[PDB]
Amino acid sequence: TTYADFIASGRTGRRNAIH
Amino acid sequence: VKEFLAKAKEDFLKKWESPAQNTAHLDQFERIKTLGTGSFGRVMLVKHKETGNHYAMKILDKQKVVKLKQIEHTLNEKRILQAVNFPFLVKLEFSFKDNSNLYMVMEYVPGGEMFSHLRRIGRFSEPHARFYAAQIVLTFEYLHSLDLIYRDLKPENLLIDQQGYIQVTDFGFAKRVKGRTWTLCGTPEYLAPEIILSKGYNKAVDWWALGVLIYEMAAGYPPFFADQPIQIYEKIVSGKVRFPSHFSSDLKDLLRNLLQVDLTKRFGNLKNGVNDIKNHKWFATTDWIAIYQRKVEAPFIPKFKGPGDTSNFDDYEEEEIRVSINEKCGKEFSEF
Ligand SMILES: N[C@H](C(=O)N/N=C/c1ccc(O)c(Br)c1)c1ccccc1
Repeated sequence: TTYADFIASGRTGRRNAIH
Repeated sequence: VKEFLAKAKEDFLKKWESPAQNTAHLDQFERIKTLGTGSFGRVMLVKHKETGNHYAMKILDKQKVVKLKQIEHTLNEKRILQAVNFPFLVKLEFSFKDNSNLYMVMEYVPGGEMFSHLRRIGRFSEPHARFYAAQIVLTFEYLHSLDLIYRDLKPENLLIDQQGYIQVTDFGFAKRVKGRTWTLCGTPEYLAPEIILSKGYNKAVDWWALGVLIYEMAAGYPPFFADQPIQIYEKIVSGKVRFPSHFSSDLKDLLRNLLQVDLTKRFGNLKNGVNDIKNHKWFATTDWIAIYQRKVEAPFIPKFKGPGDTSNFDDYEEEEIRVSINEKCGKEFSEF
Protein backbone atom coordinates (compact mmCIF):
# COMPACT_ATOMS: atom_id res chain seq x y z
CA THR A 1 0.00 0.00 0.00
CA THR A 2 1.08 3.58 -0.55
CA TYR A 3 0.69 4.24 3.16
CA ALA A 4 3.01 1.33 4.03
CA ASP A 5 5.48 2.68 1.49
CA PHE A 6 5.37 6.14 3.02
CA ILE A 7 5.74 4.84 6.57
CA ALA A 8 8.80 2.77 5.60
CA SER A 9 10.34 5.77 3.79
CA GLY A 10 12.98 8.14 5.17
CA ARG A 11 10.74 11.20 4.97
CA THR A 12 8.02 10.79 7.62
CA GLY A 13 9.81 13.08 10.07
CA ARG A 14 9.90 16.89 9.94
CA ARG A 15 11.13 17.99 6.53
CA ASN A 16 13.88 20.58 6.14
CA ALA A 17 13.56 23.53 3.80
CA ILE A 18 16.05 23.67 0.96
CA HIS A 19 18.10 26.85 0.92
CA VAL B 1 -14.18 41.67 0.97
CA LYS B 2 -12.72 43.96 -1.71
CA GLU B 3 -13.44 46.64 0.88
CA PHE B 4 -11.85 44.66 3.71
CA LEU B 5 -8.68 43.92 1.74
CA ALA B 6 -8.35 47.56 0.68
CA LYS B 7 -8.27 48.64 4.32
CA ALA B 8 -5.95 45.73 5.15
CA LYS B 9 -3.51 46.91 2.48
CA GLU B 10 -3.53 50.45 3.84
CA ASP B 11 -2.58 49.15 7.29
CA PHE B 12 0.10 46.82 5.93
CA LEU B 13 1.77 49.51 3.84
CA LYS B 14 2.23 51.91 6.75
CA LYS B 15 4.03 49.22 8.74
CA TRP B 16 5.94 47.97 5.70
CA GLU B 17 7.37 51.43 5.05
CA SER B 18 8.11 52.10 8.73
CA PRO B 19 9.00 48.76 10.40
CA ALA B 20 9.01 48.29 14.15
CA GLN B 21 12.52 47.67 15.45
CA ASN B 22 14.21 46.91 18.79
CA THR B 23 11.05 46.62 20.88
CA ALA B 24 12.39 44.47 23.72
CA HIS B 25 15.57 42.87 25.07
CA LEU B 26 16.67 39.37 26.02
CA ASP B 27 16.71 39.82 29.79
CA GLN B 28 12.98 40.62 29.79
CA PHE B 29 12.34 36.96 29.06
CA GLU B 30 12.79 33.79 31.04
CA ARG B 31 13.75 30.76 28.92
CA ILE B 32 11.59 27.68 29.48
CA LYS B 33 11.97 25.03 26.77
CA THR B 34 13.00 24.45 23.16
CA LEU B 35 9.89 24.03 20.98
CA GLY B 36 11.60 23.47 17.64
CA THR B 37 14.77 23.86 15.63
CA GLY B 38 15.88 24.82 12.13
CA SER B 39 19.07 25.15 10.10
CA PHE B 40 20.17 28.46 11.62
CA GLY B 41 18.29 28.71 14.91
CA ARG B 42 15.68 27.46 17.32
CA VAL B 43 12.33 28.42 18.82
CA MET B 44 11.96 28.52 22.57
CA LEU B 45 9.00 28.86 24.92
CA VAL B 46 9.70 31.93 27.07
CA LYS B 47 7.93 33.88 29.81
CA HIS B 48 7.84 37.68 29.67
CA LYS B 49 8.92 38.76 33.18
CA GLU B 50 6.84 41.93 33.50
CA THR B 51 3.51 40.40 32.42
CA GLY B 52 3.87 36.66 32.93
CA ASN B 53 2.76 36.10 29.35
CA HIS B 54 4.21 33.13 27.47
CA TYR B 55 5.65 33.59 23.97
CA ALA B 56 7.53 31.61 21.34
CA MET B 57 10.93 33.18 20.78
CA LYS B 58 12.67 32.43 17.48
CA ILE B 59 16.42 32.86 17.88
CA LEU B 60 18.55 32.99 14.74
CA ASP B 61 22.33 32.84 14.84
CA LYS B 62 23.55 35.75 12.65
CA GLN B 63 26.73 33.94 11.56
CA LYS B 64 24.77 30.85 10.49
CA VAL B 65 22.31 33.01 8.54
CA VAL B 66 25.25 34.52 6.66
CA LYS B 67 26.89 31.14 5.92
CA LEU B 68 23.64 29.84 4.47
CA LYS B 69 23.15 33.01 2.40
CA GLN B 70 19.82 33.76 4.06
CA ILE B 71 20.45 37.39 4.99
CA GLU B 72 17.88 38.93 2.65
CA HIS B 73 15.29 36.22 3.39
CA THR B 74 15.66 36.86 7.11
CA LEU B 75 15.24 40.59 6.59
CA ASN B 76 12.12 39.81 4.48
CA GLU B 77 10.76 37.55 7.22
CA LYS B 78 10.89 40.14 9.94
CA ARG B 79 9.84 43.15 7.85
CA ILE B 80 6.80 41.30 6.51
CA LEU B 81 5.84 39.56 9.76
CA GLN B 82 5.79 42.82 11.74
CA ALA B 83 3.53 44.38 9.09
CA VAL B 84 0.77 41.77 8.68
CA ASN B 85 -2.41 41.12 10.68
CA PHE B 86 -4.83 38.24 10.03
CA PRO B 87 -6.72 35.90 12.35
CA PHE B 88 -4.75 32.85 11.18
CA LEU B 89 -1.25 34.39 11.12
CA VAL B 90 0.94 34.02 14.19
CA LYS B 91 1.54 37.52 15.54
CA LEU B 92 5.00 39.00 16.08
CA GLU B 93 4.96 40.75 19.48
CA PHE B 94 8.57 41.97 19.72
CA SER B 95 11.88 41.80 17.88
CA PHE B 96 15.46 42.70 18.73
CA LYS B 97 19.06 41.64 18.15
CA ASP B 98 22.24 41.34 20.15
CA ASN B 99 25.89 40.66 19.36
CA SER B 100 25.17 37.07 18.27
CA ASN B 101 21.50 36.59 17.39
CA LEU B 102 18.28 37.94 15.96
CA TYR B 103 15.17 37.48 18.09
CA MET B 104 11.53 37.34 17.01
CA VAL B 105 9.09 36.98 19.87
CA MET B 106 5.76 35.65 18.68
CA GLU B 107 2.44 34.63 20.21
CA TYR B 108 2.64 31.11 21.70
CA VAL B 109 0.32 28.50 20.19
CA PRO B 110 0.03 25.70 22.76
CA GLY B 111 -1.80 23.08 20.63
CA GLY B 112 1.38 22.04 18.79
CA GLU B 113 2.13 21.49 15.11
CA MET B 114 -0.40 20.12 12.68
CA PHE B 115 2.48 17.88 11.63
CA SER B 116 2.46 16.17 15.03
CA HIS B 117 -1.28 15.58 15.09
CA LEU B 118 -1.44 14.47 11.44
CA ARG B 119 1.35 11.89 11.74
CA ARG B 120 -0.02 10.44 14.97
CA ILE B 121 -3.65 10.23 13.85
CA GLY B 122 -2.62 9.06 10.39
CA ARG B 123 -4.93 11.24 8.31
CA PHE B 124 -7.76 13.72 8.68
CA SER B 125 -11.33 13.17 7.52
CA GLU B 126 -12.40 15.32 4.59
CA PRO B 127 -14.47 17.70 6.74
CA HIS B 128 -11.50 18.05 9.11
CA ALA B 129 -9.06 18.71 6.27
CA ARG B 130 -11.58 21.12 4.69
CA PHE B 131 -11.81 23.16 7.90
CA TYR B 132 -8.03 23.76 7.92
CA ALA B 133 -7.84 24.25 4.15
CA ALA B 134 -10.49 26.98 4.26
CA GLN B 135 -8.32 28.92 6.69
CA ILE B 136 -5.28 28.59 4.46
CA VAL B 137 -7.35 29.74 1.46
CA LEU B 138 -8.38 32.93 3.29
CA THR B 139 -4.85 33.51 4.57
CA PHE B 140 -3.40 33.22 1.06
CA GLU B 141 -6.12 35.50 -0.27
CA TYR B 142 -5.00 38.05 2.33
CA LEU B 143 -1.26 37.61 1.75
CA HIS B 144 -1.45 37.65 -2.05
CA SER B 145 -3.52 40.85 -1.99
CA LEU B 146 -0.52 42.49 -0.30
CA ASP B 147 1.76 41.19 -3.11
CA LEU B 148 3.25 38.62 -0.72
CA ILE B 149 4.28 35.10 -1.73
CA TYR B 150 4.46 32.76 1.25
CA ARG B 151 6.41 29.81 -0.16
CA ASP B 152 6.67 27.48 2.83
CA LEU B 153 3.33 25.86 3.49
CA LYS B 154 3.56 22.48 5.22
CA PRO B 155 2.12 20.84 8.31
CA GLU B 156 5.38 21.56 10.20
CA ASN B 157 4.63 25.30 9.87
CA LEU B 158 0.99 25.22 10.93
CA LEU B 159 0.10 25.39 14.62
CA ILE B 160 -3.25 24.57 16.25
CA ASP B 161 -4.62 27.13 18.74
CA GLN B 162 -6.65 26.45 21.88
CA GLN B 163 -9.86 26.77 19.86
CA GLY B 164 -8.69 24.31 17.19
CA TYR B 165 -8.05 26.96 14.53
CA ILE B 166 -4.83 27.05 12.53
CA GLN B 167 -2.05 29.63 12.94
CA VAL B 168 0.48 29.94 10.13
CA THR B 169 4.08 30.49 11.10
CA ASP B 170 7.56 30.77 9.52
CA PHE B 171 7.82 33.69 7.16
CA GLY B 172 11.40 32.78 6.33
CA PHE B 173 10.68 32.56 2.60
CA ALA B 174 7.92 35.17 2.43
CA LYS B 175 8.58 37.84 -0.17
CA ARG B 176 6.90 41.00 -1.38
CA VAL B 177 7.06 40.93 -5.16
CA LYS B 178 4.91 42.26 -7.96
CA GLY B 179 6.48 40.56 -10.97
CA ARG B 180 7.87 37.03 -10.93
CA THR B 181 10.76 35.65 -8.90
CA TRP B 182 13.37 32.88 -9.20
CA THR B 183 14.63 31.67 -5.82
CA LEU B 184 14.81 27.92 -5.44
CA CYS B 185 13.44 27.63 -1.90
CA GLY B 186 10.81 25.69 -0.01
CA THR B 187 10.40 22.05 0.97
CA PRO B 188 10.85 19.37 -1.72
CA GLU B 189 7.42 17.69 -1.35
CA TYR B 190 5.71 21.10 -1.66
CA LEU B 191 7.53 22.66 -4.67
CA ALA B 192 5.54 23.60 -7.74
CA PRO B 193 6.98 22.25 -11.03
CA GLU B 194 7.87 25.76 -12.24
CA ILE B 195 10.15 26.25 -9.22
CA ILE B 196 11.92 22.96 -9.90
CA LEU B 197 12.30 23.80 -13.60
CA SER B 198 13.79 27.27 -12.92
CA LYS B 199 11.08 28.97 -15.01
CA GLY B 200 10.59 32.00 -12.82
CA TYR B 201 7.34 31.91 -10.87
CA ASN B 202 4.63 33.74 -9.00
CA LYS B 203 1.97 33.42 -6.30
CA ALA B 204 0.49 30.44 -8.12
CA VAL B 205 3.14 28.33 -6.36
CA ASP B 206 1.25 28.87 -3.10
CA TRP B 207 -1.90 27.43 -4.64
CA TRP B 208 -0.01 24.36 -5.83
CA ALA B 209 1.37 23.99 -2.27
CA LEU B 210 -2.19 24.19 -0.92
CA GLY B 211 -2.99 21.24 -3.18
CA VAL B 212 -0.11 19.26 -1.66
CA LEU B 213 -1.25 20.12 1.86
CA ILE B 214 -4.89 19.14 1.31
CA TYR B 215 -3.77 15.87 -0.27
CA GLU B 216 -1.37 15.17 2.61
CA MET B 217 -4.01 15.96 5.24
CA ALA B 218 -6.61 13.70 3.61
CA ALA B 219 -4.33 10.81 2.56
CA GLY B 220 -1.83 10.79 5.42
CA TYR B 221 1.07 11.07 2.98
CA PRO B 222 2.00 13.63 0.31
CA PRO B 223 1.12 13.21 -3.39
CA PHE B 224 4.83 13.08 -4.31
CA PHE B 225 7.29 11.30 -2.02
CA ALA B 226 10.53 9.30 -2.22
CA ASP B 227 13.66 8.72 -0.14
CA GLN B 228 15.67 11.47 -1.85
CA PRO B 229 14.68 14.98 -3.01
CA ILE B 230 15.92 14.38 -6.59
CA GLN B 231 13.45 11.50 -6.85
CA ILE B 232 10.71 13.73 -5.47
CA TYR B 233 11.42 16.39 -8.10
CA GLU B 234 11.13 13.79 -10.86
CA LYS B 235 7.71 12.77 -9.59
CA ILE B 236 6.54 16.38 -9.35
CA VAL B 237 7.60 17.29 -12.91
CA SER B 238 5.86 14.18 -14.28
CA GLY B 239 2.83 15.46 -12.37
CA LYS B 240 0.96 12.18 -12.54
CA VAL B 241 -1.01 12.18 -9.29
CA ARG B 242 -2.71 9.10 -7.84
CA PHE B 243 -5.46 9.47 -5.24
CA PRO B 244 -6.42 7.02 -2.48
CA SER B 245 -9.62 5.09 -3.18
CA HIS B 246 -11.31 6.86 -0.26
CA PHE B 247 -10.93 10.39 -1.73
CA SER B 248 -14.32 11.79 -2.75
CA SER B 249 -14.87 12.74 -6.39
CA ASP B 250 -15.13 16.42 -5.39
CA LEU B 251 -11.80 16.27 -3.53
CA LYS B 252 -10.09 14.65 -6.52
CA ASP B 253 -11.46 17.27 -8.84
CA LEU B 254 -10.23 20.11 -6.63
CA LEU B 255 -6.80 18.52 -6.34
CA ARG B 256 -6.47 18.00 -10.11
CA ASN B 257 -7.10 21.72 -10.47
CA LEU B 258 -4.61 22.74 -7.76
CA LEU B 259 -1.93 20.20 -8.64
CA GLN B 260 -2.16 21.53 -12.19
CA VAL B 261 1.18 21.90 -14.00
CA ASP B 262 -0.44 24.18 -16.61
CA LEU B 263 -0.47 27.73 -15.20
CA THR B 264 -3.32 28.76 -17.51
CA LYS B 265 -5.48 26.14 -15.77
CA ARG B 266 -4.31 26.05 -12.14
CA PHE B 267 -6.98 27.24 -9.70
CA GLY B 268 -6.17 30.37 -7.74
CA ASN B 269 -4.36 31.76 -10.77
CA LEU B 270 -7.20 32.37 -13.28
CA LYS B 271 -9.58 35.25 -14.05
CA ASN B 272 -11.84 34.47 -11.06
CA GLY B 273 -8.79 34.23 -8.79
CA VAL B 274 -9.48 32.68 -5.39
CA ASN B 275 -13.18 32.36 -6.18
CA ASP B 276 -12.61 29.33 -8.37
CA ILE B 277 -11.44 27.71 -5.14
CA LYS B 278 -14.01 29.17 -2.77
CA ASN B 279 -16.90 28.14 -5.05
CA HIS B 280 -15.61 24.66 -5.80
CA LYS B 281 -17.99 21.84 -4.91
CA TRP B 282 -15.63 20.40 -2.30
CA PHE B 283 -16.09 23.66 -0.37
CA ALA B 284 -19.87 23.73 -0.87
CA THR B 285 -20.56 23.31 2.87
CA THR B 286 -17.99 25.92 3.86
CA ASP B 287 -19.21 29.21 5.33
CA TRP B 288 -16.28 31.49 4.47
CA ILE B 289 -17.38 34.42 6.61
CA ALA B 290 -18.06 32.19 9.62
CA ILE B 291 -14.60 30.63 9.19
CA TYR B 292 -12.98 34.06 9.15
CA GLN B 293 -15.04 35.06 12.20
CA ARG B 294 -14.00 31.90 14.04
CA LYS B 295 -17.65 31.03 14.69
CA VAL B 296 -17.31 27.52 13.23
CA GLU B 297 -16.87 24.63 15.64
CA ALA B 298 -13.40 23.10 15.19
CA PRO B 299 -13.26 19.35 14.46
CA PHE B 300 -10.41 18.93 16.97
CA ILE B 301 -9.52 20.75 20.21
CA PRO B 302 -6.01 20.22 21.59
CA LYS B 303 -5.63 19.01 25.18
CA PHE B 304 -4.40 21.91 27.31
CA LYS B 305 -3.34 20.99 30.84
CA GLY B 306 -2.41 24.48 32.00
CA PRO B 307 -0.61 27.67 30.94
CA GLY B 308 2.91 27.28 29.56
CA ASP B 309 2.22 23.55 29.26
CA THR B 310 4.18 21.96 26.42
CA SER B 311 2.84 18.39 26.23
CA ASN B 312 1.80 18.99 22.60
CA PHE B 313 5.41 19.48 21.48
CA ASP B 314 8.30 17.09 21.02
CA ASP B 315 11.37 17.26 23.24
CA TYR B 316 14.56 18.76 21.84
CA GLU B 317 18.09 18.82 23.20
CA GLU B 318 18.47 22.02 25.23
CA GLU B 319 21.53 24.09 24.34
CA GLU B 320 23.04 27.21 25.93
CA ILE B 321 22.18 30.55 24.32
CA ARG B 322 25.61 32.19 24.15
CA VAL B 323 25.97 35.86 23.32
CA SER B 324 29.45 36.83 22.13
CA ILE B 325 31.13 39.91 23.62
CA ASN B 326 31.79 41.10 20.07
CA GLU B 327 29.23 42.24 17.50
CA LYS B 328 28.79 39.81 14.63
CA CYS B 329 27.54 40.76 11.17
CA GLY B 330 26.39 44.20 12.30
CA LYS B 331 26.30 45.68 8.80
CA GLU B 332 24.40 42.77 7.27
CA PHE B 333 21.54 43.04 9.79
CA SER B 334 21.54 46.78 10.37
CA GLU B 335 17.85 47.12 9.42
CA PHE B 336 16.64 44.27 11.63
N1 LIG C 1 10.42 26.46 10.79
C1 LIG C 1 10.66 26.73 12.18
C2 LIG C 1 9.67 27.74 12.65
O1 LIG C 1 9.45 28.78 12.05
N2 LIG C 1 9.00 27.45 13.85
N3 LIG C 1 8.11 28.35 14.31
C3 LIG C 1 7.64 27.92 15.41
C4 LIG C 1 6.63 28.63 16.21
C5 LIG C 1 6.24 29.96 16.06
C6 LIG C 1 5.26 30.46 16.93
C7 LIG C 1 4.72 29.62 17.91
O2 LIG C 1 3.76 30.01 18.81
C8 LIG C 1 5.15 28.32 18.00
BR1 LIG C 1 4.45 27.13 19.33
C9 LIG C 1 6.10 27.81 17.16
C10 LIG C 1 12.02 27.30 12.43
C11 LIG C 1 12.59 28.16 11.52
C12 LIG C 1 13.86 28.68 11.77
C13 LIG C 1 14.53 28.37 12.93
C14 LIG C 1 13.95 27.51 13.85
C15 LIG C 1 12.69 26.98 13.60
